[PDB]
Amino acid sequence: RHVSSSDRVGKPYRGVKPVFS
Amino acid sequence: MNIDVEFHIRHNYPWNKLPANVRQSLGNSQREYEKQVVLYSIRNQLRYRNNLVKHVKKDERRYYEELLKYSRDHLMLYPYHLSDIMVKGLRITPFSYYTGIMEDIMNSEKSYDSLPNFTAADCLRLLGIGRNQYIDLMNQCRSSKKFFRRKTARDLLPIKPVEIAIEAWWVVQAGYITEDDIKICTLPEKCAVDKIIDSGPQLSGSLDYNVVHSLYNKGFIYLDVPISDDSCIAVPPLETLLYKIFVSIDEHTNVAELANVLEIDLSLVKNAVSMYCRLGFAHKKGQVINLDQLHSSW
Repeated sequence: RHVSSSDRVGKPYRGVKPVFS
Repeated sequence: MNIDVEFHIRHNYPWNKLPANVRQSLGNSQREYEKQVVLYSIRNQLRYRNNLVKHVKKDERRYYEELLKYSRDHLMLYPYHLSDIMVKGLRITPFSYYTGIMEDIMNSEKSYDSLPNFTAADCLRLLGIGRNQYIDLMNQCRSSKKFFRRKTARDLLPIKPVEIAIEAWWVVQAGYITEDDIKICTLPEKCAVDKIIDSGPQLSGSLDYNVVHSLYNKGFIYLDVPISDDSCIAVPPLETLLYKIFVSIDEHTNVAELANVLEIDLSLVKNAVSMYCRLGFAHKKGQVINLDQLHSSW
């Protein structure tokens, strides 16, 4: 499957900080 | 829009620095300037943090969603110059983006000929959908309106990007990766991600080709196509500005020197020829694979 904007945002792998908070 | 009002938005004039004759074109309303600031930014896919719009619109992520919505609605090209924000931030890849455009024109029975040229080129390159494939899918859509299980575009469109051409010198960037996301990864795929997370962005030649194409298919990476000021680019020949900057060039010259001659701003020209290279319309000269560093899968 491809990533989807509908996907639930979980934890970031290896604590890499988001573009958004 | 007034070319002059736009001039001032582009060069990031706050309201107070604005000529009262341009202030006159806005009914002397600041809030109308702000309205046209968001408008012009959205229309020109401006990066939020480098631009006047960060002062008007307060939520960055909402600025980008509105940006992408507008871009999709007007069938524009994916904002590859914002791929870090779109992919890492909104979790929307080139593929995802064009899927939405395809869904829009299919589910609303518009013609593939309503798609602008580069947009359609990018749909072909990412979805494998040219005019013919689109005619075929559209018919399948209308044909299945007779069968018990109707189909809409989502039913027909691909669910992963077709294989795309990838130059070895394209740069691989880590998307937004969750733990459940990796839970679907292979270990060579994890090897790549952790490489990118540790060493930073990675030349694509430096990685396993099949891991690059599979991460790319999962949407776990996005591709930067570097264009520098010293870059020289060649064009084989076969809004409208992009198709116009495109015909207008070759000149066996620098990109910065291409910007000057073209008298269009340079940052906007670096982005455009990055896009032309990515899509196969332009060919970045001087690229040189060092086979001692090229990962063997290439």
